[PDB]
Amino acid sequence: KETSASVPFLPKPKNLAGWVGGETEFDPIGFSNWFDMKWLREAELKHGRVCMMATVGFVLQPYIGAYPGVEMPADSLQAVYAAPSEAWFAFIFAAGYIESSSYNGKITQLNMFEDSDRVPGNLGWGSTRLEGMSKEESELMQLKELKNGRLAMLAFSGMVHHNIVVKGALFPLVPDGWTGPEPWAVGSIMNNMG
Amino acid sequence: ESELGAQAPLGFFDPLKLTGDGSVEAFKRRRQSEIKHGRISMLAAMGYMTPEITGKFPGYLSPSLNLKFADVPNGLAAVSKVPAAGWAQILGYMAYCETSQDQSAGTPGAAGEFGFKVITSDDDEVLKRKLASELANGRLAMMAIIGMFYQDGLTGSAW
Amino acid sequence: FESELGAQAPLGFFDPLKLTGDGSVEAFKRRRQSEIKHGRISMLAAMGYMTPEITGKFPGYLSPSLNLKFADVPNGLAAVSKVPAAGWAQILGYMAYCETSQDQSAGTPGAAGEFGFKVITSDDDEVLKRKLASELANGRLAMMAIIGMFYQDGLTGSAW
Amino acid sequence: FENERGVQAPVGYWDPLGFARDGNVALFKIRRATEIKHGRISMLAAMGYITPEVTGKFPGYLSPSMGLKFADIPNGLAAISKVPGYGWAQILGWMAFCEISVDQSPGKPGAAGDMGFKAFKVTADAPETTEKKLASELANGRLAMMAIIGMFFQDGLTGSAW
Ligand code: CLA
Ligand code: CLA
Ligand SMILES: CC(=O)O[C@H]1CC(C)(C)C(=C=C/C(C)=C/C=C/C(C)=C/C=C/C=C(C)/C=C/C=C(C)/C=C/[C@@]23O[C@]2(C)C[C@@H](O)CC3(C)C)[C@](C)(O)C1
Ligand code: KC1
Ligand code: KC1
Ligand SMILES: CC1=C(C#C/C(C)=C/C=C/C(C)=C/C=C/C=C(C)/C=C/C=C(C)/C=C/[C@@]23O[C@]2(C)C[C@@H](O)CC3(C)C)C(C)(C)C[C@H](O)C1
Repeated sequence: KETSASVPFLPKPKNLAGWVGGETEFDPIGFSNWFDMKWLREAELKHGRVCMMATVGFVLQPYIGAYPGVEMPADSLQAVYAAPSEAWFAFIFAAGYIESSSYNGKITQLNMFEDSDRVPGNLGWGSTRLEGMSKEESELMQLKELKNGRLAMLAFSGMVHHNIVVKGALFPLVPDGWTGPEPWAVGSIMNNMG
Repeated sequence: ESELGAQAPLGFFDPLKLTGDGSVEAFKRRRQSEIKHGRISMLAAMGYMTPEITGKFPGYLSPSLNLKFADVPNGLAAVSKVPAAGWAQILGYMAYCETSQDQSAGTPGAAGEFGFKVITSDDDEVLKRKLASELANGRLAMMAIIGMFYQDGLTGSAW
Repeated sequence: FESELGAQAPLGFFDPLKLTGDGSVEAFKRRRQSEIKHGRISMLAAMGYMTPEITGKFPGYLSPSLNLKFADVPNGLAAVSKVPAAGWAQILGYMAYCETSQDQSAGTPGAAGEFGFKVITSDDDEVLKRKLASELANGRLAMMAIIGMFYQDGLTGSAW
Repeated sequence: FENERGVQAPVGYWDPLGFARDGNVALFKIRRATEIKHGRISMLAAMGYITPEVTGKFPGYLSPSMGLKFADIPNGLAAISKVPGYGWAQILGWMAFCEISVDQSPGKPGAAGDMGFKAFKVTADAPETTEKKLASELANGRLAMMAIIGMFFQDGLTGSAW
């Protein structure tokens, strides 16, 4: 019978039929059957957008210096420590306002896509560009956004954990005399001879 | 098939014959190849001529690497000076320009029509003049660019 | 547009470049509202820029808490930084009360300077028109006079 | 898009690259609003460079506590550090208030340049005089945009204002 195009050894997941990235119909675990697809798409788009902005910030932070006074550390992980308290409060306020006015308070999984025409991931920021174009082109643009979002999510995770293993900046990859990452500290069930 | 390039003072230049075997879409594909090679050769020749008259324009090239615009030399030397990221961005621009429109046979991209226009006709018969001028300039620039390549390779200097 | 006030015996309908576009009676009404308002403001300004010279500065303090006096605040453009900031705020507040109490939108008495002052007036419509034209002429003269007085204060060291 | 404001005598419908030219009326509305707002902010910046040189810096303090006294502050890409941080915060706050008080978005009158600021008083029932003013606003905005970028570069390269 029907099988998923991406995973040929698994059934074709439903609820992915009419969607931007649904032609590859990749959903092995099957959160499609359990959760509202509108919420899943909104979460995927938001994660991708957040991680794309996060990736360009992580890359460009040690470059574009910082606020007059704070020392943007080469390793972007310590920028949270180097950030001023006022800057953090302004960032939190801006994020709260932006993410709470976007849904008119229906900002929860039970109430967000309950009104009617809440398009998943359409916050109205330049949606007019898609208002023109021709269906297939608009869906192609949305697919470009989705693929870049997934790529940047994985990439930002990789950047963070590279800075963790190297204990340094992102760009000087594999420093001289690397010989592999240091073995992980702290105990485990196998550390006490499990 | 005597069109476009037939404007040449030589004429329908067919040494070693070629395109005599009714190769109409081979002719069109060679038109695409000639247009693309001409455009890239003209870009290259301009980017070789400009860095000597009004030389390397002041600035900076690589934040962490301390590479400036004045550090990178000209000619075939400059190949191994632009950092890996810089060459990556240049080749990515190449890839985006190539993949933006469909270049398959029959498409507007199968004749050099990518919507660049800019220096375009007013639809008053000067379209053929503009196309032929671009074709001739590219044809000349191809041999010019290969000659400059050989000069840099043998002499060693950018000239 | 000759018969709508102004247009006094000196010269005629003075508009070297204005009102020649299309007439646009409502644009002329807006400009007349602005002219009457500017004329009243400039008449007050000229009177209050020449009076501290004809007559001594008011007997008092104008700021008992800050120990200022009407007599130790320099007359003219030097008074903007000397009159207390709260005093300027109150002056602007009275101006805002004048400008916001009665409506000044188009097609209203406020659009022709008709707020209800009524002190200098009459009942003979011809005399009403004569007094209105006199107000407009005095206002234009006061506009030019107060601008000249401001520039005399600025270019020179003080008033006059 | 050849009948809108903009297109004029020196050059016609100017489009060397491929922007617009494919319908997309909403995209053109976005680009026109962007052009108008950029021209306005530019014109303001152009004046903010020319005036402190033609007349002179303002007669005041700008910081009675810190005593910056206006005139101490230089003019252009160097006041960014001299003007107090709270002063820049207040300037950006006024700009943000100008942005958020109106509701620039599809269809509503704030998306075509009408930001409620009804100064430069132009009357109703007299078009083709409002339109001339709007076209002049567009042209002066374009000229001022190029000019202000040139002034940025002049200050940066020459190391000081002009
Ligand atoms: C606030 C200023 C102001 C305004 C709005 C008006 C408005 C008007 N005047 Mg008027 N006027 C003024 C000042 C003003 N006047 C002054 C000061 C004088 C004395 C010279 C006059 C003398 C005058 C006469 C003699 C007549 C009018 C008339 C009119 C009406 C028709 C003309 C018109 O459309 O002009 C519109 C308004 C203007 C064009 C004013 C523009 C001001 C320019 C742009 C700036 C000038 C700057 C200044 C010279 C230098 C200042 C210093 C500088 C370096 C910063 C109209 C209602 C005519 C009338 O009654 O029609 C029925 C008429 O016959 N006026
Ligand atoms: C923010 C800049 C901006 C924007 C969005 C627009 C938008 C528009 N212009 Mg416009 N214009 C501008 C600046 C801008 N203009 C400036 C500065 C000039 C003076 C040179 C003009 C001169 C002009 C003419 C003469 C005409 C237009 C027209 C148009 C419309 C046609 C659509 C179009 O091509 O726009 C797309 C907008 C863009 C592509 C802006 C992109 C900017 C590029 C990508 C960045 C680089 C520009 C510059 C070289 C960089 C300088 C700084 C650098 C050194 C760092 C549209 C509403 C036409 C019209 O009215 O149609 C009805 C028309 O005939 N414009
Ligand atoms: C130390 C020292 O001083 O020595 C110097 C030496 C030197 C040379 C000066 C140097 C240099 C400079 C350079 C960079 C020289 C470059 C030379 C190039 C790029 C040669 C590419 C040829 C590609 C061709 C012919 C593609 C051809 C494609 C063809 C023919 C297609 C052919 C078709 O048959 C195909 C494929 C299908 C047919 O149906 C149709 C046709 C068209 C016939 C050095 C290396 O730096 C050092
Ligand atoms: C009946 C209502 C009323 C009261 C009760 C009142 C009282 C005080 N006025 Mg005020 N006032 C008006 C109304 C009233 N004023 C009106 C209609 C105007 C016309 C615009 C006006 C004008 C000014 C100006 C120009 C100044 C001024 C001030 C003070 C002052 C000083 C306080 C202190 O210094 O002890 C006190 C107590 C001076 C100032 O500095 O206020 C801080 C000053 O400069 N006032
Ligand atoms: C009516 C409300 C209002 C008040 C009451 C007020 C008062 C003060 N303003 Mg402000 N202001 C606006 C509104 C008000 N300002 C508006 C709409 C703008 C347009 C963007 C604006 C602009 C600036 C700039 C550019 C600067 C500035 C500052 C100060 C300052 C000095 C404090 C100190 O130095 O003692 C004081 C007391 C300067 C500064 O020093 O801030 C620390 C500074 O640089 N302001
Ligand atoms: C939408 C919208 C707008 C917009 C917009 C915006 C902001 C669009 C932004 C798009 C953006 C910002 C997209 C970023 C992608 C980043 C990616 C894919 C990261 C790749 C990173 C990868 C693939 C991996 C990197 C590695 O690091 C890893 C993992 C390990 C390292 O050891 C090695 C390296 C470094 C190689 C307008 C136009 C402004 C207005 C309009 O109205 C509304």
